[PDB]
Amino acid sequence: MGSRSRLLAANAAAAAFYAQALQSDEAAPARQYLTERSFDAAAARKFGCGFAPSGWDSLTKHLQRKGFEFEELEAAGLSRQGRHGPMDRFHRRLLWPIRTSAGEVVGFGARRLFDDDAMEAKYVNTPETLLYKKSSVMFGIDLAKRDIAKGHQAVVVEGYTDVMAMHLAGVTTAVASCGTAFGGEHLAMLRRLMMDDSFFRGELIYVFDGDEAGRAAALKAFDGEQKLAGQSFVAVAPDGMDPCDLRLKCGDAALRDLVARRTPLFEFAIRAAIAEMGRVAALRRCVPMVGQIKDPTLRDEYARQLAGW
Repeated sequence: MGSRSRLLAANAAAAAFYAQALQSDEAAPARQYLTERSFDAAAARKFGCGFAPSGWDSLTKHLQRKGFEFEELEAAGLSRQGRHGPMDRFHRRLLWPIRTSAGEVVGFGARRLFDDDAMEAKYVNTPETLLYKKSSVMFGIDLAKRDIAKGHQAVVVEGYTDVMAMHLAGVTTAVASCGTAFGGEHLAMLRRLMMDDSFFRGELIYVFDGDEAGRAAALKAFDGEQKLAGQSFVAVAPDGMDPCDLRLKCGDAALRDLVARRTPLFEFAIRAAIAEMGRVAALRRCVPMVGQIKDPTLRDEYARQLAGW
């Protein structure tokens, strides 16, 4: 009663309820969002997409009629106390269920659809619960679990739709940061999956959108390496575009090629720091970045091109 397995059962029931609600008449703008960026009904079914209806307590009453207590639904991050009693967390938004590697639903990502939504924020998430941990949660990990372990390769994208675009394109190793900064506990989980017996072989591919944030995300690499920046790589789409948009304009094959055309994470972060730039401030900014490389042989390789670049 209020146990881990019970909280999981509520989320699975909520995922079913929300998935069904996507076919309602009021969920047409949610279906529009998906079809407008080329995700068909079968794709929406694969990732478990749903719609949080306009009834303020419609999930809560639905789960309450199946025997779930309000105390359990608050613990699961599904319901919360309103003025008139128990009410839903999510309201009039396109939902993606966020699943563990096994495939157990632990929370939801909720995107804004209507201009009269009281919540101004573009994306909204499940709060910190027993099951949901912002720092370790990853969208797409259930579907990619097998192919990253077999292929020894993980592709990290930013958004929910970027993962969907990647998996439909054939890049089934794609996963997302999931409503927060990526680093620390996802790397541990991804490293752990790509490990052969005893030693680390695989590689990690970050795919940033064409933006100033591309470099401003890449500088985080040097802030704690965790011996994975040597095996980390960077791909960047034609300026302005993210993976979801790239698949719309240039098709599924263009995304597979994007992942193939990857630069090492150090090389990218350094050469980008040199590119957008003088020589006084340059050699000040770049020599700490190279010095923080813990491997001596790999440090010497990049240390050569500081004179060149």
